Amino acid sequence: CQDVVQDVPNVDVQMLELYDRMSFKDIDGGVWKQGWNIKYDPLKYNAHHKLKVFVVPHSHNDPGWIQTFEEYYQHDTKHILSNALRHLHDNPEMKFIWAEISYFARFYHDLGENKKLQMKSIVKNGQLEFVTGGWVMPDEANSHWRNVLLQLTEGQTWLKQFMNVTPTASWAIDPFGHSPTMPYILQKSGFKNMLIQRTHYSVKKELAQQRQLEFLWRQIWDNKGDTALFTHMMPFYSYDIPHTCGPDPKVCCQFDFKRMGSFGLSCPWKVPPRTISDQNVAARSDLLVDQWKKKAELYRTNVLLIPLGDDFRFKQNTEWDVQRVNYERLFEHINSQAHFNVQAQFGTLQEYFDAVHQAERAGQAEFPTLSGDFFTYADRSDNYWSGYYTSRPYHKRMDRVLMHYVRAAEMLSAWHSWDGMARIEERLEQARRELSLFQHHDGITGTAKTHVVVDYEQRMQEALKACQMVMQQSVYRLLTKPSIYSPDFSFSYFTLDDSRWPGSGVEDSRTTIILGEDILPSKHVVMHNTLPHWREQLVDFYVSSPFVSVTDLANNPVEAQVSPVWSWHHDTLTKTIHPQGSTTKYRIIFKARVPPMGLATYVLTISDSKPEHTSYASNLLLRKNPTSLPLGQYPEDVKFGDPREISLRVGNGPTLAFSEQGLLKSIQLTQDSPHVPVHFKFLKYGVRSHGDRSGAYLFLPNGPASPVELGQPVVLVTKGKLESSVSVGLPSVVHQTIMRGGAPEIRNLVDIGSLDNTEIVMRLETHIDSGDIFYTDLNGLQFIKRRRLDKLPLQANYYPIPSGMFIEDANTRLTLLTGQPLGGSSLASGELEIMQDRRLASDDERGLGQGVLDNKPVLHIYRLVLEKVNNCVRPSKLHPAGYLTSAAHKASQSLLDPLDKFIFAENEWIGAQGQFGGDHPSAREDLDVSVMRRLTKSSAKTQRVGYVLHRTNLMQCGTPEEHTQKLDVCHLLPNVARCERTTLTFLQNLEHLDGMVAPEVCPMETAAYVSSHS
Ligand SMILES: C[C@H]1N[C@H](CN[C@@H](CO)c2ccccc2)[C@@H](O)[C@H]1O
Ligand SMILES: *[C@@H]1O[C@H](CO)[C@@H](O)[C@H](O)[C@H]1NC(C)=O
Ligand SMILES: [Zn+2]
Repeated sequence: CQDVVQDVPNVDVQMLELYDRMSFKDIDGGVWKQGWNIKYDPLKYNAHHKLKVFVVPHSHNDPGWIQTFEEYYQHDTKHILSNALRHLHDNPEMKFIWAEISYFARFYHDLGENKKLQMKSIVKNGQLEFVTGGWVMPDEANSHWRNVLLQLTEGQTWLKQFMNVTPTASWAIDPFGHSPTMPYILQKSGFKNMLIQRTHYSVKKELAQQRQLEFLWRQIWDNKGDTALFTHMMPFYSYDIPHTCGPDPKVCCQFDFKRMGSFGLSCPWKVPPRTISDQNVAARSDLLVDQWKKKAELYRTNVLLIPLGDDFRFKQNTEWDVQRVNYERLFEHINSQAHFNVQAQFGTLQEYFDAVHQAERAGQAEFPTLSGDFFTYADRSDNYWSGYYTSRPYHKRMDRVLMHYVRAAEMLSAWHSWDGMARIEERLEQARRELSLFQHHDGITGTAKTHVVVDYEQRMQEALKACQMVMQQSVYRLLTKPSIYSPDFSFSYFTLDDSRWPGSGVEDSRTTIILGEDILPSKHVVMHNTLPHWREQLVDFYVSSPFVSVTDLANNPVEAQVSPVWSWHHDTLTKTIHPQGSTTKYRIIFKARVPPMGLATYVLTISDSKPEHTSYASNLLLRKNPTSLPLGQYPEDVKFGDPREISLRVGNGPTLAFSEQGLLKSIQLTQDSPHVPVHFKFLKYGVRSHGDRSGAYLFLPNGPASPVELGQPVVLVTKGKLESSVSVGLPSVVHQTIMRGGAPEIRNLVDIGSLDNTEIVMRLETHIDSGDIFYTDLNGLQFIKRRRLDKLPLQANYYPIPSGMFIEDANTRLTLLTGQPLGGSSLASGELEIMQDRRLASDDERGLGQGVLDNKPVLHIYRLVLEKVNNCVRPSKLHPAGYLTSAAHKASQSLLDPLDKFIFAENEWIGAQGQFGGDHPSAREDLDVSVMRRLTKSSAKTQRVGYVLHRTNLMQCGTPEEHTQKLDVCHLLPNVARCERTTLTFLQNLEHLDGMVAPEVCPMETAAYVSSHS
């Protein structure tokens, strides 16, 4: 295994180093506004060395943006695809590329058999070629790597089944900035080439000057280069026709034949296209070939890529004709005029890359190596696209909840083969497709119109209901004696209980377990653990009495804590934000212990008085002018007091001190250690009154943030043996710090209300001497080093925080893990900050046509980990990566993949069992089974089950941490007959495994295996 910590890779371009050296001046470069006047030697190309030009027709189809997916399919995409089939069938030399498989599958299934056969023929003969082949062209900033793989697999599995092809070239022309997580996943899924477009205009200028726009993109920790993927970066401002034929858009626009008038389009540079004739073909070819030779100067081979397309193009039959016939006249002239030394033709993306590598093998070019990312993107001036790292935060959090429910539903139902009548495959396919659709670059990014955001929410709600159904039918089958098991596949045997989604204060969705001497004395509950190691975690349920005790299924008592159910209200009469307690529902909390990828059953029983093994929390309400707070049967009366500083400690854990406003002030790790200053603060950013305005994509603050005026907020303190917390009602945010014995959990109920043109940020202030360095993650896969640059504006120093961020000095580290992707930065030494929500009245000129005024309450969750790191073996100063400690990685897993909770729905569960999975191996803490999925239906003689195994890399800081068991996924199901290593999409077998044993992977590696069973 390669050492991902101690060896700094040697690459030609390292993006953090490039950023430190570049000036980023925005000067007028001439007709190529952000470049320079390109010059070329006409003698470079000649009879023995011609320029080969591939014009590649394409149509960018967004799966929702200004219209919903179905509205665009009906108004535009079904006509584009129907006319592509007719035109390619009738014109054998015409070509076309297609990226979004969600639309293609929606079209194909509605076609008659004759047309399905015609479509398969133009794919088999190479005229219509699929690029990437994912369900969508995903966002690369907020998306989790697990969902980028899920949508890639959904589209490529459909393509293999119905079109018999698997793309090896990727096309990503519209995501707002680019992530190395893409070549990581693509290279492990059979790809050989990829293309990107939206990178900072200063970066395109710098790389073009050095002819470094084509490069071997490897991971930042990869010393050997085995992760490398050939990448082509487009050079200009847009992927549209005016910015794809060459450097001068006033010239290129004249070669977009849809812009002469009858289609309602024109050229903003004021010179229109003109129909090619025998009297003007020579002068038009002279202008076009000059643009092509200028573009060719920016690259190393004699093969040139010329995309020809735009949004929802190639719709009308007349449009197909106007572009094809005019280009065919240009090619016939150009290719017959020897003085140009050019051979031009329509081509596909794979054809371009195959010709580039033929040139490389002929020794005509060598390519540079590169590592790093391409965030944060700016397309012009100071217009940095960091706003979408936060826009529509409710749906960003919903993405992570659904991510976990799809994993748990596929894993729980994979253990058995299911009758078709159970509709398991049907519900899982719907769930995978709705979550895959939301990975689109106007979905999770929060950049679609209001009614489109509603469509994505409705689709994800249906996906959550599908997951719940599959999960609860699976738990009933896994924990019921086989000869008693009697399923009704439409029945609800268990209901899921989720404490953090939609969350307290967002939706009253949780069911109370109703017990009573005159109705039901007890209730079974079951916990599932999707991770491959034994896990303990506190769990809570709402119950109708405080006198409840817990037992495991051997009837052993389990220690429990009961607390009140508190809800916060904006009292429009007293003009205060304060908590009200329930006098009939209570929370019971206890530690559940669950096997690796397994289930554990517990029982809740009522008694007439306080049970021996259940304790009750105390509650203290701090505010001036208090009024009584009755709690029905709860045995401890609420106490009151004026605001004051307070300190709390649960278990042997850290001791936390809070200000009289209920915000963290310091953390003391041990009995003896110092009280380290760690302060939470809420602030607000505004919008500029003149110039460009912030919107769904852009963050254009009117200066540094100003503190939110807090007034004298109401603070609630609950102190218990197993769990304690401090909660405070601040303007727009109910802020809560929860302690269970380790790093605290932070929850913010954020309601920006009617505060227009405001962005609310949560900042941490410390005295850690971090200087200008901080770390953020990429897609929940890896941590990359960031350097704050004062030569760039505040918004350029904002980066995506898809799952975590940290700052450190020689001795101390502060890590903030998140349960949802948000935007953030470190704007000064010792600080971390992350945006909570943003409400904007204006549109930001990127096509959305509205502001963001549809905010709704959202419950954000986090873990805050303060640690000493002086003993950890860390990368050297020049290494571009960082790595988490064991405690920080487990804290991230507690947020993204918590235990699942099920409440038995009827009065008596006949045949109930106590545990499932006690014999599953408990794997080392850095290893995860990211995906477990049965790949065959019940009628297959040979069953197949696929697994994706990921190992992260944790710092060695002196903790022995030993004895774990080897995890061989191929022997998790009985009667294994074969074990194969496959691509990550499970579509190609790469290795037949000896002894049917699947080896574990190396740190930072991801592998896929399929076991076959007789
Ligand atoms: C974020 C947005 N980027 C693309 C914008 N496309 C351009 C035309 O090339 C456009 C289309 C419509 C209005 C303004 C600008 C869209 O595909 C969408 O995903
Ligand atoms: C699918 O493609 C393969 C390419 O290896 C070909 O050999 C096979 O016959 C194809 N099957 C069809 C035509 O469905
Ligand atoms: Zn788009």
